[PDB]
Amino acid sequence: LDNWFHVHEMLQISTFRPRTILSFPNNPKSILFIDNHSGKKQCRISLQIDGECLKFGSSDHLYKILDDIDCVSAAIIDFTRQADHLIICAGDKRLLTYKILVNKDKLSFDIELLHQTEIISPIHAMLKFKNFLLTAMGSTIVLYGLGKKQLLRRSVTQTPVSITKIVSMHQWNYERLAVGDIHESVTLFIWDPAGNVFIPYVDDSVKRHVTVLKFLDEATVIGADRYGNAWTLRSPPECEKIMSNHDPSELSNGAIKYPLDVITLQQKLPNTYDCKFKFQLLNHFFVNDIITDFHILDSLSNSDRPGCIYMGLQGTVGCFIPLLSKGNVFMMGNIENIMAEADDTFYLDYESRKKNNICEGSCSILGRDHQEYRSYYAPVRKVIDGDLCENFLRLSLNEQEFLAKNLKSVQVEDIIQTINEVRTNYM
Amino acid sequence: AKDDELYLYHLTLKKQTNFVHSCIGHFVDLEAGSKREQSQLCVATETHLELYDTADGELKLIAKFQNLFATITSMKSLDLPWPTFLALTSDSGNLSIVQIIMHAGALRLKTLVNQPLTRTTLRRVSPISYMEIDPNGRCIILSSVEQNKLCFLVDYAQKLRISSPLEIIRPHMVTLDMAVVDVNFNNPCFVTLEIDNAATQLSVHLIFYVLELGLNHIVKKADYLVNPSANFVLSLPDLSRYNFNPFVVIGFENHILVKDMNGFFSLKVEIPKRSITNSRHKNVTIISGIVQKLKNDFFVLLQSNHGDLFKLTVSPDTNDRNRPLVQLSYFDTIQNSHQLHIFKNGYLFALSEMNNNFLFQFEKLGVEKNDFSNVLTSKDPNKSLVFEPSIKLQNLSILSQQ
Amino acid sequence: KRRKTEKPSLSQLKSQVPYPQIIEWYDCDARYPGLLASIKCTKNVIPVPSHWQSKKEYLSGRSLLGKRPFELPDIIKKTNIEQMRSTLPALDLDYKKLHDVFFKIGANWKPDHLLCFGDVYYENRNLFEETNWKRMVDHKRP
Amino acid sequence: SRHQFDLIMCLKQPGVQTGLLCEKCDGKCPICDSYVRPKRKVRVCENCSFGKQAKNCIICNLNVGVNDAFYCWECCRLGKDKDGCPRILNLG
Amino acid sequence: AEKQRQLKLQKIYKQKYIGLGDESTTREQWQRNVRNDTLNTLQGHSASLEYVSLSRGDLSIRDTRIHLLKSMSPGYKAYLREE
Amino acid sequence: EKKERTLSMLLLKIKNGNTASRRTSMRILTDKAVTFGPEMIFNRLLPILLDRSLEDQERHLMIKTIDRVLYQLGDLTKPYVHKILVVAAPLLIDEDPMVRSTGQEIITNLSTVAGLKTILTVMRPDIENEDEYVRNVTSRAAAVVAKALGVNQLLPFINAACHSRKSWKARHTGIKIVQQIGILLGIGVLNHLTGLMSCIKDCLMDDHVPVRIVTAHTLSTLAENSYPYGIEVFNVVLEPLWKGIRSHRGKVLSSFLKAVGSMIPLMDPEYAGYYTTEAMRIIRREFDSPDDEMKKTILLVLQKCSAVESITPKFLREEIAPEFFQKFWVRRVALDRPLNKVVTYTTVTLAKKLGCSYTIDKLLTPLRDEAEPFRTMAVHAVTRTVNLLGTADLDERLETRLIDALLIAFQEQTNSDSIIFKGFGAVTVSLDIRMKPFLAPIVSTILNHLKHKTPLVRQHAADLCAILIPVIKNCHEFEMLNKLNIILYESLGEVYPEVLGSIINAMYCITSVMDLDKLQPPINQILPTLTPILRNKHRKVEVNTIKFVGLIGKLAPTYAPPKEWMRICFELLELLKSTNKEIRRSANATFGFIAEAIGPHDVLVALLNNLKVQERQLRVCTAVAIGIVAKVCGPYNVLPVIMNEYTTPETNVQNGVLKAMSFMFEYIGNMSKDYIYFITPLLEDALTDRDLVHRQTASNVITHLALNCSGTGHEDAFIHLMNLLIPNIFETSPHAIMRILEGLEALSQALGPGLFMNYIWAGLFHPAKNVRKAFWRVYNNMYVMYQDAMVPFYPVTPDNNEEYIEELDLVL
RNA sequence: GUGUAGUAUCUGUUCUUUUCAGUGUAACAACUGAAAUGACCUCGAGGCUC
RNA sequence: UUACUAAGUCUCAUGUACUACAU
Repeated sequence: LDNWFHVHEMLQISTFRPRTILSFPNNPKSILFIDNHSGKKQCRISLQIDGECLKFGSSDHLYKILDDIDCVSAAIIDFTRQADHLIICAGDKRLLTYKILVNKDKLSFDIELLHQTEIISPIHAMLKFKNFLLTAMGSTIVLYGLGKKQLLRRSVTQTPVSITKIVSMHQWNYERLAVGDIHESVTLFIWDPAGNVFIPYVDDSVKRHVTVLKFLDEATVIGADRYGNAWTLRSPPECEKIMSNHDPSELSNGAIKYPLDVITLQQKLPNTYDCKFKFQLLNHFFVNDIITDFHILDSLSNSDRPGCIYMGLQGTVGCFIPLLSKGNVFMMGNIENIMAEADDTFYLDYESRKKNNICEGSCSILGRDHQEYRSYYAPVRKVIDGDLCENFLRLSLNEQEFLAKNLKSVQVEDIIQTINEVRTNYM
Repeated sequence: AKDDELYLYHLTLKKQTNFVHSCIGHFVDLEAGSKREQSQLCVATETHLELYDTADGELKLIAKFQNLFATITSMKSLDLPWPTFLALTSDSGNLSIVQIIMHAGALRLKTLVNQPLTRTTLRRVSPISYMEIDPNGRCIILSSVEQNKLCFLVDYAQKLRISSPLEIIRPHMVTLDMAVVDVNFNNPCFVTLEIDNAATQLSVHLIFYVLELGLNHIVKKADYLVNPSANFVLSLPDLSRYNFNPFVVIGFENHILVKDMNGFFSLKVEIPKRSITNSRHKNVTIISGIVQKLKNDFFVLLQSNHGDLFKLTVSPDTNDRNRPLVQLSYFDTIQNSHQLHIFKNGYLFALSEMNNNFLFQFEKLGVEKNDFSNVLTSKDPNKSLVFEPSIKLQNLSILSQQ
Repeated sequence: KRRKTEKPSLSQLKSQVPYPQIIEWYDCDARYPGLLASIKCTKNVIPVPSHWQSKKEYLSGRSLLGKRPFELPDIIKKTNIEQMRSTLPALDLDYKKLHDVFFKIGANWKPDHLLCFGDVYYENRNLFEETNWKRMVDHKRP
Repeated sequence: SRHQFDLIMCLKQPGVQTGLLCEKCDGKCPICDSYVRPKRKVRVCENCSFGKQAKNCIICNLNVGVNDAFYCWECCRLGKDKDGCPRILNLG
Repeated sequence: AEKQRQLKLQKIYKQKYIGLGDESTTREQWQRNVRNDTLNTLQGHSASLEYVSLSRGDLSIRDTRIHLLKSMSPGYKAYLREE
Repeated sequence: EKKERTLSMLLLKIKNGNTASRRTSMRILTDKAVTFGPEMIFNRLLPILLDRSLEDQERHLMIKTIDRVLYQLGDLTKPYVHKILVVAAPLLIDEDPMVRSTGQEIITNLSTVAGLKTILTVMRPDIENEDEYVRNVTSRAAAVVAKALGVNQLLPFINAACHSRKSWKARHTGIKIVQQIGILLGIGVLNHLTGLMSCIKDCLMDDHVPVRIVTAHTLSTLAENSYPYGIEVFNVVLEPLWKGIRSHRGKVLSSFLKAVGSMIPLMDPEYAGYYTTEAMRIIRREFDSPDDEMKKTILLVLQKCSAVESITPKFLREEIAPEFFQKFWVRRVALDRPLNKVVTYTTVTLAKKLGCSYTIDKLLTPLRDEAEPFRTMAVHAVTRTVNLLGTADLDERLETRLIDALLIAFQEQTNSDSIIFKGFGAVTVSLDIRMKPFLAPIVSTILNHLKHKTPLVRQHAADLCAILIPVIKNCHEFEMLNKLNIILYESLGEVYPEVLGSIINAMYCITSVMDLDKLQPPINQILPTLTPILRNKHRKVEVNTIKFVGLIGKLAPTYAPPKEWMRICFELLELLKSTNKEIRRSANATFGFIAEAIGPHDVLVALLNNLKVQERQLRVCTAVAIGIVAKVCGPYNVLPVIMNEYTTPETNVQNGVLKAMSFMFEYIGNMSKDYIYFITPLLEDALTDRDLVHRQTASNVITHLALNCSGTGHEDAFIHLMNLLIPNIFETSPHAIMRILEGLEALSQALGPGLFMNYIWAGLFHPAKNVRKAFWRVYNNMYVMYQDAMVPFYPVTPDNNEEYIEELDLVL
């Protein structure tokens, strides 16, 4: 319960501080690493597949050095199914294209510089769109194709006025996008072929600073905050009906019939409702770390319930498991409610026995309530925190049986059963 | 209609690894019927908390304690004239003094007294984020980054007793780097660097405070204005052999000072510099100082942003008079470490804010004060020494890494 | 005097604004108009309800005279206490019935209207007609 | 107080001491005067304790209290629990 | 009487919690409170502090922390200008 | 400088006047004492408090003023040292602890004002006071001056001035000051323990017996202050203390035993046995004390030795049990109150070590004796031993003897001896399952004590029956139930309220132990008989009757006609807000079972109909009954009928509905989460209603509802509820404004600041000078509860403000 | 089925020195100060009028 | 085919509730 992992890795300090990590779409797991130099701008690229790394060409070195290239952001792309290119964005504001080679029983990685392209923005975020590079300028989203001697702008989409910069963004099956901001929050776009443009169809409710963002689904989005909020949003069914029943080409121009309220919100509140829909908050949570990477895994160690696991910056990995049925979240919710004020229950018992004849923060060891701490920035909505219910396992049998008496429901033993059920069955 | 209402189950699989706080006390006595040894350490990252022992010269997981569900904004152990239990301040403002106990078949963390302060949030008025305890354990002091400072007078009895808070409130003075000076039981004295919030110019001025056990309040003693470049304060224990007058070490960026309480002695010693000075070169600073004293020899270790680990000793300058001198030298350095401790054993625990916490035993102890070559003195405050770093790692020897 | 006459024109203020149509004539006397335009015209902010500058204490409404006293949510109206106790100008009930109405029958139940992110209720507004409206856009089709 | 307006509070950093309330005022959260689900015992600054005045009811300021005052769960979440030293200095 | 108490509690809450906009507050006075609290939390959470340290690229993290502390006072801009 | 005399009138302003107007005088005098003249200032300040008219608060104010003057006039307080020393000395020896504390504080302030040399030159020549009271006052003054000006700061001067051989006066005053300092400091004698013993050891072998007694008293005080640990310095005089136990005579041996009694518990485990064996030669031999000063000292020494872990229980049973039983365990102290307390405490402390059975089979005679005076103390000691040890060490013959003694003491209760009444319940509890074989003895005892028809006798009998009711009636007998119930309901009209309350408590205990129709009094008869009893205005009588009516409907919820239960509930509904909280708790504890037995619909309809009657002086309690009747199955049975009562057009009724909704929500923390949605259409017409009252109380609903439902995920409903509130922010009046503020603050927790912020922001500044003043209230409360929570939500951009923050745009 | 003091709320009614300047107000409102007298022209409006 | 807004202040009367206070 404490570890749940093993870490496979004089004084040793490397001058190169790592930057990002990449993986090829076609190869199921082949992981390419990109670092930086602290000093004169310099980079290295180290590819590993299967057990340990790779050699570079016939050279002894297992890594590649790139002089004068620094990487603000980088992503790998395959323009054709048989060719693999790498993408660097220099702080010089220049877009650098590369080519990856696997030698295969001579096996080695061979990187090859292709083109040079000047960029207006720093390019904080980019990803793979179909056949294309989908990149975000500071203001605007450019979709680059593959040209020769350099890469070309296939399409450009001007952002709504609200978006200053794009920290991160993600796609859903090439049809949809969710675009994040520094200041403002996620805004979802749809690619319209023959319109050659992404159309925003939904805004977000509040201001949230989004570091990393993913899709669980078509209609829902995961996002984290610079300040440590882990949230998930969902497009309203009023919007899902419209986009399910209509083609994207009619959104920007053409006839789409919106209920009376939406338009009245357009002339009444043009600033908020400019995107004509709003994300109803679906899940909200606070993890005191800053989440670096979300990943949605269809199964965790063959488990049925697909989870989403995140690694935080200060370091952590945690998961959000969707609970099937209800009485799962009913029992879990009741256990969390128990452990929430459990310190207060101990204090009131200890108080009554003093009336007939241990401080208040005894069981929590600290004054913070659970709902208060986990609420913090914004109240947790549907998320029940299992990290609390896990503390029920360590308490002595006297304390546990003292707590579970508040329930007409099952005994402490079945409680512990349901608690320990999550790590076993759900992953 | 089916309610969407996604129900997520949060789990922390691996717990936050950036260790922001540490304490040197001896908490639990385990596996030994009767044993008392000061060698042990408890380290905390916000929520997550861990307790390590060494005693073998190699660090050991003791127990990973239950999740506290708060942000621990400072942690310091207290030793009173007994089992040494750690004082812990976090969000909610509560000053929570906790003792690590053995209950049932595991080690559980018991709380003794939690005192309500400020409100529940991470705040500037919140008297947290700056905390220290009297090295004799007579009183605990919390402060705020800006508004106010509170100091409790801790007393032990059949049940622990926390005295009423002692308040000092300076409205516009933003506090940074609380450092408490040890005392002989005379009176507790703590030192801060106050930067004025509302001013036309940037002014960073050190201020001394002597809490008076007789009058039961904190007293502003010496307000010394120093350059805005100031970084941190460290406490020089006595200087009883040389000439109640505490002396502090103020780390600046490109040079070090030490200052008297009475302002009689202000010594500037320029901090040496690397040979390469690769690309972007800051005026640097020293991030972490620490003090150690044995056999009349007390040296302090102060590390720069590059990780360069330095020492200071004091010389009387017998020729002139008996007066303090300040002597820098060079060590094995290390990577940047947030905080440093030393056991009663020769083991020096380096807590790195960067990646990994690792423990040492020092043998060479560094170059002798006799050499004029590599050592700098307070004789001439204007001077510069260039040095090439040493990866040979002569002085310090890594024992355990985490 | 001089500060009152120092004010820039509201149209001079419009150019600083990305969404100029929200700014109004009274923003000219905003003590910090360049700032207030940025805040008021920021993305998700919801402008102050306009019943200020009226002295009517926010409800003089003639429409308030004609508002219905109350209507039970139909799920609760199923409980039949409407007939048991006459509120308009004893009834033994079952615990299982009432409990199931709130939980078994009414767990998924939610009020039909509610309101949205920036919905603000002005005096003359009445939600009920808009409820029958939204429900009607639903039922009736060409 | 929540109801009587002219009653003035203390609002200093609370000490270790616990405020007393009389059996007549028993059960009230000293801020909201609520009888439901009390949580944490009130703590007052040392300046409100000292001599005989320590025995007074922190609520009605007159009678000598036996019982300890607790904050409710609504004030403990509203944070008024930690606001400061509740006491009524003026009789009202 | 009631409003008159709200004035005293305005003085007390303003004293404890520093900036609280009462009725008329200059944008210089209030924005200073904004900057002070934002920096306060950036340096206050070891999390966001670790974050700003890397994104900024400083050699040590305490450089970022004490930077924010210094950045709280207005004159620190001119101070950087004089370096 | 005659205006300083008017400052005394200003002192009257500090005494007679307002709190701020009084503190202003002190704040001004703090910066004016240096420019007022030390002589006249002291001559006007000292007599002001020296007069007998110095009240408690007046004394505190005068002490604070004198402390401020001393802090201002530090060196000027030197010439006035002869004044305060003559004034603060008697006040430090006052009767009340507050007076002595104020005197000690004034003495410490005067000492800290000047130097230690001034205090030495003042207290040194004051030893010429031949009066014992004056000498003790001077010694206490010197001790107080040393306790604040540094113990070692005055230690050498005192040791050099007292180590001479002038006369017995100085030799006695030295030990007196030492003991006074050790008593005033307390636990602060650890470091100065040996430093003081080095100067106090000169009296352990002193020639004069008075100096030896003073040294012994000082050593005992130091050992008590530095106890229990730290007996290292005690070894410096441990040898004489252990030797002179059987060496001195009269006062000397008494002082030696008094010092050894304190030194024994602080001693180690090895030398403790030797010290006890050396002191027993003069302790056990002189156990019979001619006076009280020797007897009390011997009792305290025996108690301290029993507390020590050195002398085991075997040595106590061998050499301590027979002497303690012969010279002490007897009825020879049937009238000495102090002796009756000391011997009882010593016996209770020693019984835990020597075994309860060793004394339970040896104290069955003092209680059964005809002497009620010694019998009271014997019963008290027996009850204390039974409560300390319990019931393990209880032999069959010993148990029979104890039962016989208790029965004889209860029967021979010629006086009002509550000791036997308190010990009977303890003995019955110690009996446990053994009380069943001993049933008829206690049964006949209770019958003879109940049928006596005496007021106090019947009260004591009812109390003892209620104490030992669950032990006897619950023994599975089914034979004494009728004999108890026939006599219980007999004396139902007792004029004495205490006897009536005792009878009600006994009947409640019987109904808790007995069942239906196992209880002797019929339910259909006890119910109508107890019905008018609840209408009585007696505090204890009504408190017992409420619990009796509640327990009547415990196991058997029926036993009644529905009309009778409805009438009882309507009668008890007016007592749900009584002055005594016990009645308020009992009413709620009984009404729950009453409503569970009667029925949900009937009770709900009755409460709803009762809303219009009983106008708003006690009406709200009825609402509490609605909220008290909706706690057995939750608020899903009360709420629907409430909503109809809101459908009623009447204003006052709608108000009572909304408030009843507030309270029913604050009483349920986790329940309202499922009920929130059914509320919002009701608050739809509430918040929209024109009446500031309905808007007020509806906001009060949103307070509790939002606080306890916050974080459940209903924010979308909370968004609605708020959207209706925002327009009410500008509403004036104190009640409306504070209810709405609290409501919005509750919404801050359920929504989170971000949206609540968004409103506050778009209204934050504004030109209107009114809108601004209004919203900055909400933003003040928001800044109070949340700061970091609002940090991400500040709508601040580089074009919005000049400096902005350069570090927010950093992306890695 | 009464009297003393006092309050709130409808409705009816009506438009207070023509102007200037200041305070005030979101702008009003309101408040604070003073005062033109005479001549002429076109259809209450208007005057680089004297 | 009419593209949706009127009462306010003062004065002197009428309409209706109410609050302390006394038989």
